[PDB]
Amino acid sequence: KENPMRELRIRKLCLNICVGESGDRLTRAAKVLEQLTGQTPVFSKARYTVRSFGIRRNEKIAVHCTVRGAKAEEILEKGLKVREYELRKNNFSDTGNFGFGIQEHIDLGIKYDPSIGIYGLDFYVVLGRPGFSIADKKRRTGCIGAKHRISKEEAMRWFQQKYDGIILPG
Amino acid sequence: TNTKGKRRGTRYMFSRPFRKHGVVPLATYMRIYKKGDIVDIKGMGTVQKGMPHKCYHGKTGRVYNVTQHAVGIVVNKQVKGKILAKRINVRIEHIKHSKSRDSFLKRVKENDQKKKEAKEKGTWVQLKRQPAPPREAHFVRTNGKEPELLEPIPYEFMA
Amino acid sequence: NKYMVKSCGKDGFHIRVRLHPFHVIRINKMLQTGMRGAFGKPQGTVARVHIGQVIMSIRTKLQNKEHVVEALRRAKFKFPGRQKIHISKKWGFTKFNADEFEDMVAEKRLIPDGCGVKYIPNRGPLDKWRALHS
Amino acid sequence: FVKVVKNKAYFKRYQVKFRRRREGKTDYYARKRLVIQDKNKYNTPKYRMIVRVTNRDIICQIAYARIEGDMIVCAAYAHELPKYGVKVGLTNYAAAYCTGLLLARRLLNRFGMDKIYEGQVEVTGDEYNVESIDGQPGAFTCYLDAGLARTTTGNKVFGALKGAVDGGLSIPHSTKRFPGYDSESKEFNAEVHRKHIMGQNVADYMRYLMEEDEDAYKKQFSQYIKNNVTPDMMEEMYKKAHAAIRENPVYEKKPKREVKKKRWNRPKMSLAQKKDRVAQKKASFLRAQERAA
RNA sequence: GUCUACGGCCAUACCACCCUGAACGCGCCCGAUCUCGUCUGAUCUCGGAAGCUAAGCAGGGUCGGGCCUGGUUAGUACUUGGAUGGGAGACCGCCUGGGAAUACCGGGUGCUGUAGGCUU
RNA sequence: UGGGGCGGUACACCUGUCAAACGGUAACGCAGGUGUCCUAAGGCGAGCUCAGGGAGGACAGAAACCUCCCGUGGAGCAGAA
RNA sequence: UAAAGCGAAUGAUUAGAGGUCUUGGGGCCGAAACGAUCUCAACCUAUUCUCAAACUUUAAAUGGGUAAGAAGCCCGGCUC
Ligand SMILES: [Mg+2]
Ligand SMILES: [Mg+2]
Ligand SMILES: [Mg+2]
Ligand SMILES: [Mg+2]
Ligand SMILES: [Mg+2]
Ligand SMILES: [Mg+2]
Ligand SMILES: [Mg+2]
Repeated sequence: KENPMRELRIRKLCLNICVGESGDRLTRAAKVLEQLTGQTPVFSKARYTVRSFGIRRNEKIAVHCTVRGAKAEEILEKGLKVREYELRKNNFSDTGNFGFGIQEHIDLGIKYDPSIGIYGLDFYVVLGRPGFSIADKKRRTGCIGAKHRISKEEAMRWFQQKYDGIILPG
Repeated sequence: TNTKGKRRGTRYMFSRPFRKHGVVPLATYMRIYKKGDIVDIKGMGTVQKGMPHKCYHGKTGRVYNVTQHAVGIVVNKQVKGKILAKRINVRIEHIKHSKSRDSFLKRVKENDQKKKEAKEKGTWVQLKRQPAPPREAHFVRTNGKEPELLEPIPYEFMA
Repeated sequence: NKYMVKSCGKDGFHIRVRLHPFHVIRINKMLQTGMRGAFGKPQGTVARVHIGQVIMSIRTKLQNKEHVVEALRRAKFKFPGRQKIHISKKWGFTKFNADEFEDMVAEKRLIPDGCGVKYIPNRGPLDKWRALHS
Repeated sequence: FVKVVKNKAYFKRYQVKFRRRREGKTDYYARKRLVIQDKNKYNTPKYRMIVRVTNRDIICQIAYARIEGDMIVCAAYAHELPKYGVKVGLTNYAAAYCTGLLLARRLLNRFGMDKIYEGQVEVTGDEYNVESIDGQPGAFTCYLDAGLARTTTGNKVFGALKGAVDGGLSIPHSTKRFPGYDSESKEFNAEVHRKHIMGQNVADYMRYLMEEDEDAYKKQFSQYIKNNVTPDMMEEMYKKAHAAIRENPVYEKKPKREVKKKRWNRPKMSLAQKKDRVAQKKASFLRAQERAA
């Protein structure tokens, strides 16, 4: 008899769009998420300069966005449905997370904006469980123990159990 | 010629010991120092403010003044032939109560106790300390077996 | 090397020199300045030695004992001073005596591990001992 | 492959932290700044009013620092309010104010300062502070030990501050973290502070939901419903609580029953046993290997 | 027996992994109306108490690592002071006194202060 | 001033060693630095925790961005150590 | 400081063992290929030979300080 305290849920989804440039491409790709989520994503900038690729230090390059809960489940459902419910082995990490990347969002279904253009984007799913914020609360931190950790295998069988989703080698 | 810098030759003196870095335990601060109390000095690297000069390191003196967080203290420094009592402002962290005087004060208290008693009786108790005497005669009972004979071993070259 | 090759063949020994030379020696050259500011450039290396420190060691069988002796006696003439030629009590390059060695290896205290040999204590976990005897 | 970090060397070099830094509870930096006296005081105690809000409680203690380990002069808890007629809301701002009132009057009761130093009776909520009396024994003073709470606008410590201050302690404070400081305008509505103190914030939330949908009300306020607590009763309840506290705050301890005496825990295993386990395991293993071959 | 708040000494108290925890507490837990802060009520702030010890925490376990303490190493190395002592020099021996360190082999794994709980 | 001259500056300053376990000690001995820089790189408070490595994810590549885990300081604090 | 230590930190440094790819150079049956194939390479783990004025957990002998009572102890009480 397993306990209800291991209902394996999603803590957060992590979107990011690393166009690698500043200005017009960026402001328009930020507005794309603006159209999707209805919420302002955060601009990340670079640690340091690389003249071959054409970026300098402290340059606003990418944009990202955290998402949690049902809005995340819905957007995840659409994304996987576009990926026809099947992933690879190499997509699964050892800590029990996984991710993927659509080559362009227009594929999702949203209309193209001529002014904005087309954009690939990159999903990443951090699963969790009840009783993970002990390490992140102030008053009394603590490591979460062995059993309670999420394995790579158990996430794979869980996805396989949930959507009958196949995993393929790579 | 060498330099006359304040911290010359203090690579190891002030360095804190092994696995005893970090925070200063709060007893240091929360303990009290009266006037005329005999106090010994020990520098400490963590607090740079109010370090005594290395010469006074080790030296022990008596406290002539008190402030919020510090004590002026009298020490006998030797210079070329004359000694100079001179006073230094030290922040508390570099300081300990020297426990040398406490045993003597215990002995005075013991004599006044030992004098009040053995006063009415009239027995004359030795108050004074008496240096380590020549040990008295005694008997060594060789109960039975005889002494084990030690022989010098013969040489043998290991190398 | 030359003598042992002539005598005991290409595969009957293992010489091991035990003195790595770290000390650097200087030299004071005279090219008109003279003697002022005279601190030397590096000429070369040399190794310092205390009494009782081993210079060379030669392992082979006990049969070829005297031939080993004659090689080391001929090698004395390159070095200075005085040095003694002593045959070791140790089995090869170990810190363990030869008489009690075979008993120790049979009962698996010591285990060969190429040129070296691993001393098994009783302090480890026991499942290692199980793996050893199995 | 990559180098294993956690070797012997690591553990040799590895410093340990303090017990209360490992548990994450005590901040020694602030403790140092709070607690020592000026040396020219010479053994004169520096009191500190600790406040520790828990999951289901709000504790308020008084302590002064000796070398053996900080001595408690007096101590209160929240779970005594069922005696004085407060069944629920023990971690609300009102129960914080209540606890401060107890701490104050219990302490003053011990030191014999009962008729003197009454304080603010009428709870308006504006600024009150204790002026020392000429020709009399001076006011109590102690410094606040928030501990680890983020000293943000609207905290139950500063609620307990307003309560205990009105009970009559010389704690220095501004009114800036009391609810009322409009961030833009920077003015203080003390009457709104009153509102939070009297508990209209709970009544208004329960009416808004009862109007909105009954089901959330039933899920949220179960014990409130069980105990027949209402918006109209709450104010006079807390007001009577004040009067009862002012009159008889002192605590009488509970009689200790003779203890049954049983060891739930498992004691530590002796030497001979530890020596036996590996012997049985090796002998059992050898005979079992005979079983395999 | 055992716990909570606040602690002193700060590894005999740490790390890794396995097992067990009566009662109240500690926790996790459900929400965002007001105060408050966020990219995101996840963190921080605030209002509740249906469920659960799975985790945290505690105690025990491991021929565990470590840390602490003993023996062995060794009266060795080294050294204060002495001599018309040796020796071609290097260096060495003796008298008088002081005296160490690894490997190896054993043993140990938190002490405790105030106030207040549970076993009514 | 290891004759003077030519050459250095050891002519005022600072770190480490030489120093012989308090401190103090010399040679044109050694290894090295200085004649500045700062409206904050100064002052309070809060909140964050670094170097490096592992496994993942369109374009992405040894190296661009996001994420989890380890991380006694192996980075950093204008400058010499 | 002498010493001692590197199976402990830092810094040099010789030798063989066990690993799989954490990657690569020459081949050879292979077109190549983390199939295999001989290899030899660096990395990781237990070992092993040698060192330090400007590395050190340990760590002496000789030494430097302070005290060994009337300027002290113990009582009774005023002033701020
Ligand atoms: Mg939530
Ligand atoms: Mg639990
Ligand atoms: Mg052990
Ligand atoms: Mg001249
Ligand atoms: Mg000196
Ligand atoms: Mg000296
Ligand atoms: Mg030496």
